[PDB]
Amino acid sequence: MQDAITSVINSSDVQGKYLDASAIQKLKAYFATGELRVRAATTISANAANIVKEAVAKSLLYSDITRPGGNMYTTRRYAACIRDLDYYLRYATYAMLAGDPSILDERVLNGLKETYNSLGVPIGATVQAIQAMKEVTAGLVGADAGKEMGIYFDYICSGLS
Amino acid sequence: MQDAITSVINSSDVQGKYLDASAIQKLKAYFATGELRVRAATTISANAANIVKEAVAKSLLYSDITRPGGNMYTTRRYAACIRDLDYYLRYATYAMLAGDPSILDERVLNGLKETYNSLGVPIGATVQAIQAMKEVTAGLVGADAGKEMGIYFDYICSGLS
Amino acid sequence: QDAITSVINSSDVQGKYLDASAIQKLKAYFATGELRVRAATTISANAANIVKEAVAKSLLYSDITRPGGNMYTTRRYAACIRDLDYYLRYATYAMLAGDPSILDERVLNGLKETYNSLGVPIGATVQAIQAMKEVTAGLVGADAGKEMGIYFDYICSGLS
Amino acid sequence: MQDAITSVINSSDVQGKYLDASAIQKLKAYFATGELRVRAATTISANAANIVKEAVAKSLLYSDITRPGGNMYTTRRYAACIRDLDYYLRYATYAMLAGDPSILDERVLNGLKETYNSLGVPIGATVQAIQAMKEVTAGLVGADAGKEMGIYFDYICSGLS
Amino acid sequence: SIVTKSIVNADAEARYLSPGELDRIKSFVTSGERRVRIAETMTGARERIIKEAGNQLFQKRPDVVSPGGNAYGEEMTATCLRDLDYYLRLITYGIVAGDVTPIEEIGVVGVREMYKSLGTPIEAVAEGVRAMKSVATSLLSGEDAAEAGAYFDYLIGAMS
Amino acid sequence: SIVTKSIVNADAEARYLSPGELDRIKSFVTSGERRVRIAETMTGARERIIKEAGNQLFQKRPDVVSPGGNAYGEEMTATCLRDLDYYLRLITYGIVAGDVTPIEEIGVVGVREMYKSLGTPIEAVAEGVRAMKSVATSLLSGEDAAEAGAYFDYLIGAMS
Amino acid sequence: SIVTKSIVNADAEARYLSPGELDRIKSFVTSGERRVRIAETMTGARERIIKEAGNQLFQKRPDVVSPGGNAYGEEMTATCLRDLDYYLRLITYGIVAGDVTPIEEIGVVGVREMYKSLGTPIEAVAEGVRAMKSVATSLLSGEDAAEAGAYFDYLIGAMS
Amino acid sequence: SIVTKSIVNADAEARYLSPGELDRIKSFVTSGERRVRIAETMTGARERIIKEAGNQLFQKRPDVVSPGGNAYGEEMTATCLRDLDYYLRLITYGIVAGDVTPIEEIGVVGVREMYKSLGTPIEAVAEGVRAMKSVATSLLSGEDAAEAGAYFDYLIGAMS
Amino acid sequence: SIVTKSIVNADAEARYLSPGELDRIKSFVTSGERRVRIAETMTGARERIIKEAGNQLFQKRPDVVSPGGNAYGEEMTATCLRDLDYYLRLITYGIVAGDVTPIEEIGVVGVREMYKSLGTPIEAVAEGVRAMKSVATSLLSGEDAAEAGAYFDYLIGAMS
Amino acid sequence: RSFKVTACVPSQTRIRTQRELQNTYFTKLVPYDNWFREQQRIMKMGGKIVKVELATGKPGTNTGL
Amino acid sequence: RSFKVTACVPSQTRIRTQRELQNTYFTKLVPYDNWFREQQRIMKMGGKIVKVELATGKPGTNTGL
Ligand SMILES: *[C@H](C)[C@H]1/C(=C/c2[nH]c(/C=C3N=C(/C=C4\NC(=O)C(CC)=C4C)C(C)=C\3CCC(=O)O)c(CCC(=O)O)c2C)NC(=O)[C@@H]1C
Ligand SMILES: CCC1=C(C)/C(=C/C2=NC(=C\c3[nH]c(/C=C4\NC(=O)[C@H](C)[C@H]4CC)c(C)c3CCC(=O)O)/C(CCC(=O)O)=C2C)NC1=O
Ligand SMILES: CCC1=C(C)/C(=C/C2=NC(=C\c3[nH]c(/C=C4\NC(=O)[C@H](C)[C@H]4CC)c(C)c3CCC(=O)O)/C(CCC(=O)O)=C2C)NC1=O
Ligand SMILES: CCC1=C(C)/C(=C/C2=NC(=C\c3[nH]c(/C=C4\NC(=O)[C@H](C)[C@H]4CC)c(C)c3CCC(=O)O)/C(CCC(=O)O)=C2C)NC1=O
Ligand SMILES: CCC1=C(C)/C(=C/C2=NC(=C\c3[nH]c(/C=C4\NC(=O)[C@H](C)[C@H]4CC)c(C)c3CCC(=O)O)/C(CCC(=O)O)=C2C)NC1=O
Ligand SMILES: CCC1=C(C)/C(=C/C2=NC(=C\c3[nH]c(/C=C4\NC(=O)[C@H](C)[C@H]4CC)c(C)c3CCC(=O)O)/C(CCC(=O)O)=C2C)NC1=O
Ligand SMILES: CCC1=C(C)/C(=C/C2=NC(=C\c3[nH]c(/C=C4\NC(=O)[C@H](C)[C@H]4CC)c(C)c3CCC(=O)O)/C(CCC(=O)O)=C2C)NC1=O
Ligand SMILES: CCC1=C(C)/C(=C/C2=NC(=C\c3[nH]c(/C=C4\NC(=O)[C@H](C)[C@H]4CC)c(C)c3CCC(=O)O)/C(CCC(=O)O)=C2C)NC1=O
Ligand SMILES: CCC1=C(C)/C(=C/C2=NC(=C\c3[nH]c(/C=C4\NC(=O)[C@H](C)[C@H]4CC)c(C)c3CCC(=O)O)/C(CCC(=O)O)=C2C)NC1=O
Repeated sequence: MQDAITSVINSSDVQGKYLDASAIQKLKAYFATGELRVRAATTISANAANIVKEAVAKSLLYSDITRPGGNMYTTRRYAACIRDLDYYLRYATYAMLAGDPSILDERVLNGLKETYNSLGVPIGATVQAIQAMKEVTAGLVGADAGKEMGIYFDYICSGLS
Repeated sequence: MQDAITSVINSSDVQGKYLDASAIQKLKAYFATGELRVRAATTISANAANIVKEAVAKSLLYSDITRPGGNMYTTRRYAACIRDLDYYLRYATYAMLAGDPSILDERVLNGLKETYNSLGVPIGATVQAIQAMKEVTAGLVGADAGKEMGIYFDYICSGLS
Repeated sequence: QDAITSVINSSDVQGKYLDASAIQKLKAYFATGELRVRAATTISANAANIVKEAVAKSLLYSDITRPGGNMYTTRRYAACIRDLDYYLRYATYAMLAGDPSILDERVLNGLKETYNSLGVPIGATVQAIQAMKEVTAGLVGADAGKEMGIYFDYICSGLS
Repeated sequence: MQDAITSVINSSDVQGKYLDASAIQKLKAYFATGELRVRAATTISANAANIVKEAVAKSLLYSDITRPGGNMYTTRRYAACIRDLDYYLRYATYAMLAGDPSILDERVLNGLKETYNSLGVPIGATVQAIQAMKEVTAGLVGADAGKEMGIYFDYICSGLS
Repeated sequence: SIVTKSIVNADAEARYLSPGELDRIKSFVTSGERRVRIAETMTGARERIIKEAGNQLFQKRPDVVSPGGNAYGEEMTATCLRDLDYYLRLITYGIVAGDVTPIEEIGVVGVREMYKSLGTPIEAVAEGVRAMKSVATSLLSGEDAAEAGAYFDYLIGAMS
Repeated sequence: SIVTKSIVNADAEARYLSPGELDRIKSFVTSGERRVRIAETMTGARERIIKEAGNQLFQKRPDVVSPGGNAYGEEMTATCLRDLDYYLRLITYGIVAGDVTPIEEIGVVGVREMYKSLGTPIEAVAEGVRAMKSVATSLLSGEDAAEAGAYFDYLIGAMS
Repeated sequence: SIVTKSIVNADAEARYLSPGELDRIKSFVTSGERRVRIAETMTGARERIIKEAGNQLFQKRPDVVSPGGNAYGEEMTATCLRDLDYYLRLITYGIVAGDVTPIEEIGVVGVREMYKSLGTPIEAVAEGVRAMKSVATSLLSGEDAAEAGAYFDYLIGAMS
Repeated sequence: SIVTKSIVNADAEARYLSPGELDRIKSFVTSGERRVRIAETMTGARERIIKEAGNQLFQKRPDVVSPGGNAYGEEMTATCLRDLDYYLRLITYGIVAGDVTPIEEIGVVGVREMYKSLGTPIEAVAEGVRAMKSVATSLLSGEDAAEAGAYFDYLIGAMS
Repeated sequence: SIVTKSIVNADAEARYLSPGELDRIKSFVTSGERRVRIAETMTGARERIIKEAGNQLFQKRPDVVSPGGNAYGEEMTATCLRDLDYYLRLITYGIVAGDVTPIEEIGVVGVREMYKSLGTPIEAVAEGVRAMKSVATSLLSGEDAAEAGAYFDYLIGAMS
Repeated sequence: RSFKVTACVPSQTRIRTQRELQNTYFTKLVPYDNWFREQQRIMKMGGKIVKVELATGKPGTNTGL
Repeated sequence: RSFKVTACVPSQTRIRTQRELQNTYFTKLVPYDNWFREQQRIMKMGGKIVKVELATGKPGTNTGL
């Protein structure tokens, strides 16, 4: 829930003492990268429906999971399956604006280990659906900002499966 | 919830090929014995206040628990050991009239096993009370409808074990 | 379960009536009952001056409780000493009832497994309790601290 | 030093009546668990050495307790610390055959809380020694055979906390 | 119990005990010896009040032991006077608890369905405890007819 | 099935099946052979009932077949054959069940977010359904045009 | 009054007054003239009480009269004794009532905010009521001063 | 049972159980069904066994019901047949336990001075259980009266 | 910080955050290099501010300096002097954070129940940080003092 | 921060025709500040709680909520 | 480094006519190595360890005997 800003503040009070110059350089390393990661937030807030549309149209719109059987046959099990995708994309903007991967641990990645297992939901489609989703954002926000969001985006892959 | 009409609808629908001569035969498997199954329900509806006292009279009217010093001795929890017999009867005749154990999974047996531990309640006496209820429910419904109800009560006590 | 009512309830689990192996247990409550309301009036008056002196020497000035550790920040101190009212309030609710079964489940339902998930030091809250036990016993008397001897110790023995 | 046959004798002997007919069924419940615990206890007593070694390898051999400065740095503390763990499960195999945790009550809960804070060993790490124990037995002896082992396992640490 | 009626009301408002409530407990403790000995002569006269109560029942309400009643045959009336013994089993700690609420747990909260589910008329067992009313208080002292007869009004009014 | 939501409407009131409802579940079974043959005709003539009716969509709404559209080309109006076949499938499942719960389980509640993610206006699809209703009843009899079209009017109202 | 809160406890459960509460009314009333002469000693020696309580108020906490505090100066210390006058008038009502609800309706349910919005610390006020406790119980025989001490100690517990 | 004796003969050597002792304790629990059927005939006819085996004490030893004897008096014989009832309780705990150890935890040690203090002859109650041996094996069959006759002759080793 | 204050505001209305927020976060990072300059001015002043202002509250309030106050003693004057070191080291996290979400949860949330348990005047520390505010504006260059001095003004207005 | 509570509680005063299995057994997510009140509400009906491990995690932290 | 304990053990083995009263409520100094055997001797004697005092312990000091 804490960012990279109050990461060093929380480590300052576990150690108790005031933050020193090495802790100052950890905080001001955000400030060299702060004005560029907000530039990613400008163009990712616009076309947020566009990123989750064609990522379905890459490999999930004519598929066996979309044909009888599967888990996107009916429109209601569709209506969560696309609803999870922008929820990953919104919280990826929440992660990449704060520097910390700890925001989406308790808000997204809390129950996703067993709720996808208990409902009979393929994660291996959704892991396939996000690595194509990861590559199209770095083309749209630029490669200077698309790299740093990807390690918060590949943080989702470590908690998913 | 899955009716046996909707289950044989569902088994063609997960394949997505249309209803064949085998798939319409399952409806004719339901509609040929449909008439007695409806007429079984009006016997069990008018007698459900009557039949619930002979189930404990065959099993738990005088016993080692229902005396002072055991469970089913408050008259408050004696209401519960009649109302749960009303619960098991009213949901079996739904499961009779639909022809499924799936409504029994959803409503009566979704969490029923775990709650009977921490309430400190005898499970095995309630196993015998439904098993005593078979011979009183088959005397009035006839012999033919008495055996098709027997597999639905047997899903409960196997599910309660 | 309000110790008049528990030996009523134990009679019905026995099934038989109120026997004179248990009638004198009612007279055991009625003997100490005249001091029992009188011991309640002191501890209700001396309610929150105790928890100043309770933690005060018990652990209040312990450095390990100001630097970095569970009970050290502003919000978690006053959340913790909130329960020191409720530990003390239910200590009275035990001894007004004369009974440990109103105490075994309200304050004491799942608090062993709550406080491990919070990261509470278990024995430090025991060490807060063991000689805040005496400071309410000092005002009410050691004759009245004996019934406070059993019921105040019932929490931490149930917490450990 | 009591057993479930002796427990139902002595608890009836506070009332001092004869054998209660519902309480006779608890011995039949003790008979139903009887012939599986003897197959359970031979599995533990064979593999008693490595199951101490497995339970400490899960959460104790690489943590801050045996990282130096704590009490588990010196070996004569540490070999005694293994020795305080071998008497835990050796008294736990007695608990299945007794069928009551009174064997833990008169022996392992006699002065163990007051001696552990006397030396100042960590209580929660001792809980961490036995919550790691409570899975590695049940993985090896059977799921039903590990079911009645955990009810004596939490009786240790709740008597220790 | 009367202590239960105070310390769940003070538990709800997160407060201590008011001394107006505390003197209700103090007056309960002094009136315990006057209250317990009413139950001691109720336990001595256990096999006395029940005998004429059926004779007060069956001479006014003879339909149960007539052919066409639920208490037909000598096996059923022997359980029926046993069930009226259960209500006298309930009453003799109502004059120990001081008020209704253990009768409210074990007597009245399932009685409108169970006697209906067991085929008996609910008014007849409501008659059987009010026919017991005249032959219980007259079997004890004249001042305590209001005390022991107080909890008989709950047993009348809940069934009827 | 007409059973399973008459179950649900009797479950929430905590009641058995009423005899007024029990004729409705009786008359469904004796008329179950009348609906399976009219669902055979939709099973048999499923190819003709989509192919000309798709041109009734494009005659009345030619915005979809325009370039720059959602469903443009030989391969994307192919997907309208790969989408409207399911609605022609599910109406047959609405007929043989007796009501609209196979419609309600598959293709109703998520279509506001389905076709938004697809980018297709739903009322463009829905006027293809209402034109399909006008050509489905060309195959049906004068009796069966109402009841087989009664499950059509739920689908037109679900899109709009 | 005890007849206030024994009504609203019976009004909370839509019930008549139980006869376990009617003897609490009657024994309050016939002992009610005992409470009059207890309260007559309070108003008969109110100048005596207010003189030798405020002196030890400035002995256990002698810094309230120091500058930088509220009660420094002749007018500003006079608002303390003006507020000390406003307390024992309510405990004069509290003795006569039998319940502490005149003190609840007048002088406790906003003191937790209205003094820190005025500048007087409650821990100095709670000493000032218990300084009166040593002298008001001393001005009466200890049988009648035990229940007289059982009212203003609730206010100290409602300050602490 | 022997499970107690298996552990204390293993905890004294600080070891786990032998496989020969493991087969010993799992053979007891299968015989634990068989002793339950023994005790049901004892607890079924517990009213039968004492009331003429105590007469055989009076036929063999008429000293104790002669004046000068201790058990003489109808209030003393009623406690005497209560006393002979108590060992039959201990036997029925020891059939189902299978050893002498519930008798070796309740009623065996003080009997040389239990009856010295009461002044009753110790050889008389030794012959009461010897009559109570021969009565209770007569209510059993041949093979199963030997296991229940094992603990009948244990008690006369204590008394004589 | 101003990220996490806004991120929880965007999540509560479940949307991508405003462009009104985009000028907030851009101006914070581009003015952060002078924001870290304000924190290092407090490094070398961390004994200079607290030595004057604790004595300045002792002359603004000489209630405390007498025996009977709350800082009175070499561990007691070191109590408030250290807590003033904490509140300086508290809000210097919140200068570079730029908003109140680090200061409010670990400084402000449980205060009023703590200080009444600790016996400290809340009005003392309210004007004590007012003494801390006035010297903080002097050593900084006016406007950067004015953006950092409001977090002092948050801390003044949120105790009382 | 939030907890994952599960608990069992009956009702005493009435007998209900509706099923109430979700009312007699819970597995709820409750936040940190409601839990000081939500735990006490099960005490008034006297229901037992069992497993109360937190799902949001990070215990013993100071800032960041 | 050693311990100091007090304990209570009854003996339900034989009736003892003489004084057994230092035998039942002894407090004792015990050394460090003996105590794990000595508590084990108390435990199968049926004793009750009521208090283990500290003062000759200096606990946690892993060296210096
Ligand atoms: C007799 C005055 C009335 C009457 C009695 C009657 N009762 C039964 C059987 C039962 N009655 C009860 C009711 C209670 N049991 C209790 O323990 C309590 C107090 C907590 C009550 C209120 C129960 C549980 C039974 C079942 C057997 C049992 O006691 O456990 C019968 C027999 C009916 C039968 O079918 O066997 C009779 C005749 N009936 C009347 O007509 C009188 C009004
Ligand atoms: C942000 C907070 C949040 C999270 C983490 C969340 C997860 C979540 N995903 C769910 C379902 C789902 N999730 C998927 C997932 C996918 N489809 C696939 O085929 C792939 C394997 C993958 C992505 C392409 C599907 C198909 C369902 C529907 C399961 C069902 O309803 O049967 C459900 C069940 C209820 C529902 O239908 O929505 C939850 C709670 N919901 C939330 O509100
Ligand atoms: C519709 C599916 C369904 C069922 C059946 C159900 C039962 C149910 N049984 C309960 C209690 C109970 N259940 C029993 C059960 C029995 N008595 C015995 O002795 C036997 C072991 C068994 C035979 C019936 C008893 C005695 C109680 C009261 C226990 C108590 O409150 O302490 C309770 C809690 C209190 C109450 O509401 O009555 C529920 C919710 N809930 C459901 O949602
Ligand atoms: C009525 C029976 C009963 C009680 C008493 C009870 C107490 C209780 N103690 C709590 C926390 C706490 N408890 C402590 C414990 C302590 N603090 C100290 O100074 C001592 C050393 C030690 C014991 C008093 C601490 C430090 C917290 C706050 C930790 C946290 O925020 O998780 C909380 C959670 C508050 C929160 O979420 O922050 C509850 C509900 N619950 C109950 O049901
Ligand atoms: C009945 C429940 C249900 C729905 C709603 C459904 C939709 C659905 N439409 C798809 C494609 C599509 N569906 C359409 C359909 C349309 N656009 C038009 O021009 C027409 C107006 C309209 C239908 C006639 C189009 C154009 C695509 C391809 C989109 C693309 O390639 O970007 C796909 C991926 C292909 C596949 O089926 O494997 C699915 C799952 N599937 C279902 O099982
Ligand atoms: C019965 C209901 C009732 C309450 C609660 C009440 C409180 C009360 N206390 C006041 C003042 C005061 N209260 C005190 C308090 C104290 N003096 C001390 O030295 C001690 C520390 C402490 C009490 C033991 C002081 C010093 C003032 C004068 C404050 C000032 O003038 O600024 C005032 C404003 C002046 C006035 O009395 O008109 C009110 C209203 N008045 C009421 O009628
Ligand atoms: C199961 C373990 C156990 C034993 C052994 C036991 C013995 C026992 N025997 C007693 C009395 C007695 N026992 C006798 C015995 C006899 N009178 C005769 O004439 C015969 C020789 C002989 C046997 C019939 C007598 C006379 C008394 C009353 C003492 C007296 O009035 O002298 C009493 C005192 C009455 C009481 O409070 O119960 C006890 C406790 N209690 C136990 O819990
Ligand atoms: C930032 C949140 C925070 C607070 C509040 C805090 C308080 C705190 N106050 C303490 C002592 C103290 N602090 C005071 C404070 C005061 N008395 C006065 O004279 C002044 C008017 C007033 C403060 C300005 C007092 C009186 C004590 C001793 C406790 C007592 O005996 O009342 C101690 C014990 C000594 C130690 O640290 O080991 C702590 C931890 N620590 C914290 O981390
Ligand atoms: C048969 C019943 C019984 C047991 C088990 C028992 C144990 C026991 N464990 C002890 C110490 C100890 N216990 C530990 C404990 C641990 N080390 C760890 O890694 C974990 C945190 C924990 C795992 C169990 C350590 C390190 C010592 C030695 C500490 C010391 O020397 O005081 C001691 C003090 C003397 C000694 O060192 O042996 C006793 C008497 N006493 C008994 O009567």
